[PDB]
Amino acid sequence: MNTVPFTSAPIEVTIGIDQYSFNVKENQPFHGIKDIPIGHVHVIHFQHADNSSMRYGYWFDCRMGNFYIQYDPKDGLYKMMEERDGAKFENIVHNFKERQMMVSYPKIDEDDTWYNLTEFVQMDKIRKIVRKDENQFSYVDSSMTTVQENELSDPAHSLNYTVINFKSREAIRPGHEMEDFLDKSYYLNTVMLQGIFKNSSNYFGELQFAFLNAMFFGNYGSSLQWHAMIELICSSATVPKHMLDKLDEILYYQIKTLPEQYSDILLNERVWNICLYSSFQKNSLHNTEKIMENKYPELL
Amino acid sequence: GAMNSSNYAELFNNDIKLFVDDTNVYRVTVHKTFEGNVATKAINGCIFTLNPKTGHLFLKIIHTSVWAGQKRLSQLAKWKTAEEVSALVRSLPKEEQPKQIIVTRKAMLDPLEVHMLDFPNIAIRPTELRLPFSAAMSIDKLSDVVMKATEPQMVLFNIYDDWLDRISSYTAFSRLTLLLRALKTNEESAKMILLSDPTITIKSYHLWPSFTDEQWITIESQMRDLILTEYGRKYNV
Ligand SMILES: NCCNC(=O)CC1CCCCC1
Ligand SMILES: NCCNC(=O)CC1CCCCC1
Repeated sequence: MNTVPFTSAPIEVTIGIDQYSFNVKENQPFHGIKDIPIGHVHVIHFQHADNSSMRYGYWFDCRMGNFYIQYDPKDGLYKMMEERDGAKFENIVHNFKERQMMVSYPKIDEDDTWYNLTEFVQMDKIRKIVRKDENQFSYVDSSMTTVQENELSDPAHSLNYTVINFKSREAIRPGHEMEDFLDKSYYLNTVMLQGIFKNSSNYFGELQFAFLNAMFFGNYGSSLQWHAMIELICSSATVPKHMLDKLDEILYYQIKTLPEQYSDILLNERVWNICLYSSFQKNSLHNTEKIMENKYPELL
Repeated sequence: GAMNSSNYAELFNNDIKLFVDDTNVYRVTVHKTFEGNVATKAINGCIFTLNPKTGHLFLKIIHTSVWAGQKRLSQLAKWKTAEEVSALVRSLPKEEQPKQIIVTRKAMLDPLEVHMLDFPNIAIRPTELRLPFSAAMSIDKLSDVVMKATEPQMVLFNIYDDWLDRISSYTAFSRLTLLLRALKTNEESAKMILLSDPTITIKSYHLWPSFTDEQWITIESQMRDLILTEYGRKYNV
């Protein structure tokens, strides 16, 4: 099980690791997180106690390198770095673990919440959405805009999600205007799945990554992407049955994990009412409709 | 954005624009079935596409055969309209193509937008004006060409006749909308007003009677009276 050590904690900060969160006081003796589940991507994220503006964090996979956190007093943030000296890293971590200066990642919840939220998410696909090729880990924060947001301004700091636009030539075959607008199956299956994503696993990976960036950083462009990718499936009359069943599971965990007090800003009333009650797939999302109706009957 | 009373003079500037009205595209007669159920029979319809500056009317006649074997006709009518408007635009030389198309109903926006994706520089706009273009089928010569059509057909008219020789397009549009509002509120009375005097005729190449300027003031006053009366007869006032 792997470890992300911290050099120190010079400023008071709430640190979150996946769905978990904990508070660290200013100059508290804290040297990181141990017992992290190999086999998943992970996210380590930060909200400073002084300035709740900018939630920020790092997506990483401990199989790809030895990563640690160090506060930078010039840029004012906790930065992820890679240690290339493996013997140095092990020695620092063993000495740190021996002194119980690290908090422990929980054992595994019964619901398998993180696995279910990240089932299709791969580091290699994150790194093509978040382009910083010199690092093995990816920085995201609350303010980063998406490529599609920028077409409607710094390209290096953008989220390169796949552009989905229902009133676009890519979405609408000349001569099939009514057909393709009212039934998006062409756009889902030929354009996006066969053409761009190659398979449904990559589609679901981007959908899950967008949701997690929306939830953990309040990233508005990521919320737009998550809803667009849901709406494209629900608005298609022809969807592989395995995809519908898997989508229902994906969304159920996302809705189950979403804080109840963030629903107003992170859930789009129009998309969800269309998807659950009006769309072609209105009857195909049984688990998602049930948790939505028990948890957020107001939105509906 | 939306077109309303504030930006109303924009209609008569030198940017080419078209109104599109799709209320009479899908029309039916109702008949009880032998079993006592209700059944509709479609009748010929039309798209009303109007340049408000010049009076040019592109009347696309919708023949009932376009509905044969089709489902959800009110929803198909929206996309058929948009298909025919897009086809019209593509048929016009570039310098005659509109910069804006204003739809009279909010349900035409998405179908027209999707059909006009190839024309990103043509703006598709709603309006908050409640324009009386549905009454176009109360104009006898327009109703006649629609009901006699045996096949899809486009017919070109000038809905202002020769008025623009003597009045501005703002005034001509105001006259047209007054006439059509009257025909819509009480068609029989409006038609009595327009034809009571048998010495005033409709030229073969015109839609409306050949009124002198003075007679148009009398006519327009009689139409206003009709509208106000009906609005009393309606609300009891
Ligand atoms: N999610 C709130 C805390 N949930 C825990 O089970 C304890 C935290 C977990 C991360 C490590 C520090 C203690
Ligand atoms: N536009 C859809 C069809 N509606 C009409 O054509 C109006 C008629 C007028 C009274 C007879 C039944 C309806």
